[PDB]
Amino acid sequence: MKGDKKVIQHLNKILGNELIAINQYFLHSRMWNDWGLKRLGAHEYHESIDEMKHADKLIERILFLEGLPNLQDLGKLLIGENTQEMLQCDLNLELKATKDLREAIVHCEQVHDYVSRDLLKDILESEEEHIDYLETQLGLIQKVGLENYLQSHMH
Amino acid sequence: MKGDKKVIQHLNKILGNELIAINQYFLHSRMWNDWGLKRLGAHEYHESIDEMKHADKLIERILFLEGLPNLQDLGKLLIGENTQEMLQCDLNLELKATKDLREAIVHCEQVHDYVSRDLLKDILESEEEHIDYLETQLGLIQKVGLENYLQSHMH
Amino acid sequence: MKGDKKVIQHLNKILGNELIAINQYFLHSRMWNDWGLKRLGAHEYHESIDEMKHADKLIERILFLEGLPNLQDLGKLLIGENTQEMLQCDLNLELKATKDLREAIVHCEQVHDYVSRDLLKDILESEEEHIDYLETQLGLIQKVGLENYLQSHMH
Amino acid sequence: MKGDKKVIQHLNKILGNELIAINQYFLHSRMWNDWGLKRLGAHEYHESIDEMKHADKLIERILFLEGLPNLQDLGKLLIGENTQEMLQCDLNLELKATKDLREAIVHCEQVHDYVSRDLLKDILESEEEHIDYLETQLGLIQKVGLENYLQSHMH
Amino acid sequence: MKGDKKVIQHLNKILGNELIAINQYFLHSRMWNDWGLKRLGAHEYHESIDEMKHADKLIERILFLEGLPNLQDLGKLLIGENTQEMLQCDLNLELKATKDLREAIVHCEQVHDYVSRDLLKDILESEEEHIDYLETQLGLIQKVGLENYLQSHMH
Amino acid sequence: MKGDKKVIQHLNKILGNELIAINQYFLHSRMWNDWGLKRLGAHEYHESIDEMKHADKLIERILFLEGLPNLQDLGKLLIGENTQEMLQCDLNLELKATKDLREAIVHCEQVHDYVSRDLLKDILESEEEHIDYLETQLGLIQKVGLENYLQSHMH
Amino acid sequence: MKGDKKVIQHLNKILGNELIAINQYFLHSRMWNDWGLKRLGAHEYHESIDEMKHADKLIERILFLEGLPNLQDLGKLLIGENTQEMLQCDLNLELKATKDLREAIVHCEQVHDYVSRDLLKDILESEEEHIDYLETQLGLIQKVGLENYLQSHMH
Ligand code: HEM
Ligand code: HEM
Ligand code: HEM
Ligand code: HEM
Ligand SMILES: O=C1NC(=O)c2c(NCCCc3ccccc3O)cccc21
Ligand SMILES: O=C1NC(=O)c2c(NCCCc3ccccc3O)cccc21
Ligand SMILES: O=C1NC(=O)c2c(NCCCc3ccccc3O)cccc21
Ligand SMILES: O=C1NC(=O)c2c(NCCCc3ccccc3O)cccc21
Ligand SMILES: O=C1NC(=O)c2c(NCCCc3ccccc3O)cccc21
Ligand SMILES: O=C1NC(=O)c2c(NCCCc3ccccc3O)cccc21
Ligand SMILES: [K+]
Repeated sequence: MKGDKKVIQHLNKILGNELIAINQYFLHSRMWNDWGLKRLGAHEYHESIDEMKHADKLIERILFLEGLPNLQDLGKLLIGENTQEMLQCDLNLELKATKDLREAIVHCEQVHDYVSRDLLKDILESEEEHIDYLETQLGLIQKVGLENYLQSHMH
Repeated sequence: MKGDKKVIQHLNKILGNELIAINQYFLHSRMWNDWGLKRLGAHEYHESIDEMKHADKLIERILFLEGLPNLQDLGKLLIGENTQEMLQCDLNLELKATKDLREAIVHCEQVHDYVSRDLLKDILESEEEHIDYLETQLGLIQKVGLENYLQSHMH
Repeated sequence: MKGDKKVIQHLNKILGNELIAINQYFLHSRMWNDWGLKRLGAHEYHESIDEMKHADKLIERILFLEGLPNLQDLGKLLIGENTQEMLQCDLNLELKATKDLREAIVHCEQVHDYVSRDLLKDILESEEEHIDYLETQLGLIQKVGLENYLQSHMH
Repeated sequence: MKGDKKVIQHLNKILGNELIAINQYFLHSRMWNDWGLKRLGAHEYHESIDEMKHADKLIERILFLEGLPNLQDLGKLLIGENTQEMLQCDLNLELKATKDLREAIVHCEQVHDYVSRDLLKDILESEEEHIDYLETQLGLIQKVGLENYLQSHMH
Repeated sequence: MKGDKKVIQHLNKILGNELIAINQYFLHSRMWNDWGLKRLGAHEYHESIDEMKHADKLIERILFLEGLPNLQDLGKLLIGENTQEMLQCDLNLELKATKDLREAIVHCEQVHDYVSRDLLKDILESEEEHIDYLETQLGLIQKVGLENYLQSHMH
Repeated sequence: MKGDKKVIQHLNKILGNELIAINQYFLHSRMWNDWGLKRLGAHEYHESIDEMKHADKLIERILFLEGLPNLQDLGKLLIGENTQEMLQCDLNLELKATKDLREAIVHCEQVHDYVSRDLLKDILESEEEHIDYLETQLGLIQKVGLENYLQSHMH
Repeated sequence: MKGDKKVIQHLNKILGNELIAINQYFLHSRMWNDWGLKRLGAHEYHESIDEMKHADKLIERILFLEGLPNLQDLGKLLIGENTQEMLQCDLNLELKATKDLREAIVHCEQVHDYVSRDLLKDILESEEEHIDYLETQLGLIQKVGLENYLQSHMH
């Protein structure tokens, strides 16, 4: 079904953000696992899987709308060097992601692509849940101290 | 069954205390959850539900006694701004509630409303267990330190 | 995540409506139970629980958006003196509630808070289901007679 | 298998009657549900489902006989404005339907299309069962009074 | 609940489209079954059932909004004379249906009938899935050849 | 219970047709199996069994009517040399059979042997279902091509 | 555990190949699903998952050897425009990948990193199995014809 060209461009921009997030979260996960922080490793793994599922739905929607999904261009990974920085890098990426998602919904609404809007709204709900998780972790570090925070994410 | 007017007023006062406690504990629970202190959030949720059940029984007794249950007037909620203050706020509320319960039981005994007395005694037992919980948490904060106390209430 | 100040104000207004509804439906429920109209009592009890669940979600969303949920201010309960009046009072509250939901949805849409909009839309769907129920009961009283209507809600 | 042209014309007339009945009964069902008369709504829904199944068998038979099933022409729906009129409108439609079935069976017999006759006989048995139901409901309204009758069909 | 008069007109227009699709898809299904293409027949039967379920939700919404559901007027069925034409007739119908759905959603949004919008968005999601199915089938006929395509839909 | 002489002659003519069809379908079944077209062979096998059960019911009715069932005379088997001819030979036989069934039913009706008519009507229904199967297979061969048709009947 | 610098460079080169393959196979899979070739889509999906699992193990080994896994640099995807091209693009990519694997194994052997060698050998076995699958599919296209090959991958 021939989709709106700018919708397809917005979907490819969202897709591009998810592809960054897939790799950043996967690498952060395996770093935390290598350091023995396996509760962080596992949670971050599940965050990377969630982004994979979002990218899948985006690819499927783009193809249905008769566009070409861009899996070639990978933007800049934000990789931290310690736990606090890694959480903050994930948070910075998610804040960029939700900004782009909102702008994409505005345009879907304007050209009456209500099904694409519903898909992006669902993704936005998942990203806002990730932001909640990230902000909460960063706050816990301040409340319990870094050493306790890390201790609590070993097992 | 026509109840004693002053018994009904005592029951409405106790109901009023429960209505404050329902909201105060519910808000505290959701604050703790938002901060990632989910074991405190879950416990405080169950405290709120318990107050809801007490309020239900008070409403039912008042109606049986042909009074009007007062769900309109809501007293002052005592909301803390950190874990220590929230616990102390709950405790201050509970100490007021048990003082009022004792006065109501005296009156029920004087007018021979022994069934209303039995209900209030059951509520008093629940409120004293809540006091025990609260005093114990505040004491644990002193024994293990605040960071450890919060750490133990994350998951 | 820093939410829009006016969205938070709208969410607190919706929450305020739910807090009224909780108490009004709960009292109407216990009145109907006291009168032996237990099917009305049971249905109104479940209406009150539904509003409790909506209030919970509103409170959680407000805190996530870094606002303060208002559980202190309780508006005017509309309590009837007989079954017909009680249902109409519920219906009057629900019509106020849905007007406020529609205005809050408008504002969420305009600041691109599409997750808050989706939550409010779900709550609006529940409120229109309650309106349907309430309108239908009032119509049934006219079709079958008050004595039959009440008879069918004894057990 | 090449069927008798006039048989196919009869079958399309019966089909036309079923198509009216599908819509008439389905609308009556949903009107009754909207009014809170859900037992009436459920029974009328099952009547609509029955006509749908008859229409299916007629379409299949017409196609086997190398005719064209007519699903384009929809005759006049008879919609009541109250329970009594709706039942009478169903009954009036059924009495026309059984007259057309009898005339179709006469013709199937004359041209030795014994299988089409057997199908129509089965449909006629169903329509007579519906006539029994409808006459019985209209009689019950007289024996128990409209208010009781409707009361008995709320749940 | 007093609905917007123009929302109700839109809902009756969408319902009119569903009524056409019910009949068109049911006839196509029984044509394919008669021809021995039972996988197509079964798939098209389920499409017809999906439209029946949409029509039901539309009728119920219109009645709740205090409008009259129009089941009397039936627009033009697009019936093909071979498999390729039947799929293209279905696709042409669906493209008109989704155009009308978008226009209806615009109006629901403008008068704040967000529940009607939600129902129409769900239907649109179902219709776009049907468009995907149909476009894919017509593409497969080109890729594998008509003879193979029909072979794969016999059993 | 002594039957009408000419009814018994009709039943014996029908029985004679069924005896031809038993052997013709059984041989066709085993030819297809020998050729590796086992799905055709299995379906034709079940057609032969169907005719065996019809013959059984005819034999039992003739004996009950105190006639002698003719299992001695076997008319001409129509054996094809390839799939299309075999199906056409089956169809030609079925069309003679249904013509004979119709004449027999006319006579049963004239002499008021309604039970024999009902048995012949049931057999006629099965024979018209076989005609449908055969016409449909001949149509599929045209639509998917003989090679694909046979391919789909190998396993 | 401090790894050989050149081993880690080899491991990142193999990882880069896996990252290309993940994306190329995932897109090919979703292209085939969009075209209705679901069996090709599902098989290609499992190939993409396989490469994801290989990339994970390489990431984990690089980190253990105290190197930095390179998830930032993504080489050129080879995307076909039809089924034959897509299979040949996959095969071209696999043949480059196995050449790189062989060179990395040579170097692991020379510096006695026998566990890295074993990991790469396991990956090489999986890639040779993919080469087997792809060569076989391309030959089947020649043996059964493209239309039959695609027909067999519809369901
Ligand atoms: C750095 C790149 C990637 C890595 C290391 C990776 C890793 C993984 C792993 C380890 C799994 C679990 C497989 C299993 O054991 O079942 C997985 C699943 C999955 N991946 Fe990826 N992946 C990557 C990129 C992608 C991309 C780009 C996509 C889509 C565009 C994607 C889509 C999926 C899907 C749909 C699943 C299945 C999730 C489920 O339903 O369980 N992945 N991935
Ligand atoms: C008059 C004030 C209230 C009364 C009498 C009341 C009463 C009740 C009762 C009797 C229950 C059932 C508990 C059980 O399982 O035994 C309940 C459940 C619940 N209440 Fe309340 N409640 C009140 C106010 C509130 C408020 C203000 C909130 C939220 C802000 C709330 C949130 C909940 C929730 C989330 C549940 C459980 C729902 C579920 O289990 O699905 N309640 N309430
Ligand atoms: C106003 C038009 C119609 C409406 C609103 C409608 C509605 C429905 C609904 C709600 C169902 C139940 C679906 C389920 O839960 O599985 C159904 C089933 C069905 N419909 Fe319709 N329908 C309509 C017209 C038709 C027509 C014209 C036909 C055939 C000519 C038809 C044939 C069927 C059949 C065969 C079933 C399956 C019943 C069963 O075996 O359970 N319908 N319909
Ligand atoms: C060429 C002549 C015939 C052949 C090759 C034949 C073959 C068969 C076969 C292979 C079976 C299945 C047996 C089993 O269950 O293992 C069967 C069943 C049967 N046959 Fe025949 N048959 C022939 C003629 C007849 C005749 C002339 C009659 C009656 C007049 C007859 C009546 C039956 C019946 C009643 C069954 C049982 C079917 C059931 O109810 O499952 N058959 N036959
Ligand atoms: O990342 C990428 N996404 C793409 O679509 C792509 C390429 N496309 C070639 C045409 C793919 C195509 C052809 C026909 C029909 C539908 C189709 O989808 C090439 C390189 C990299 C990328
Ligand atoms: O918080 C409140 N509690 C109440 O009872 C109430 C009101 N009463 C109206 C008559 C309640 C009533 C009428 C008839 C028989 C028994 C009854 O119990 C009004 C406003 C607020 C409140
Ligand atoms: O309601 C309707 N019923 C119909 O058959 C019909 C139409 N016919 C197209 C030819 C259907 C057909 C074509 C070829 C072979 C066998 C066939 O069966 C057109 C419009 C409306 C209707
Ligand atoms: O297709 C049709 N849809 C309709 O509603 C209709 C008719 N209406 C009669 C009054 C329906 C009605 C009456 C009282 C209360 C509520 C009501 O809803 C007449 C003919 C055809 C149609
Ligand atoms: O197919 C057959 N059915 C039978 O009943 C039958 C036979 N019966 C012996 C009675 C012989 C008989 C009875 C009445 C009148 C004339 C007669 O010559 C013998 C061979 C074949 C068949
Ligand atoms: O694709 C990439 N792979 C990487 O490692 C990487 C970056 N490294 C930051 C340091 C990660 C690190 C820090 C301390 C200790 C061990 C560590 O492992 C930066 C950008 C992109 C990439
Ligand atoms: K083939």
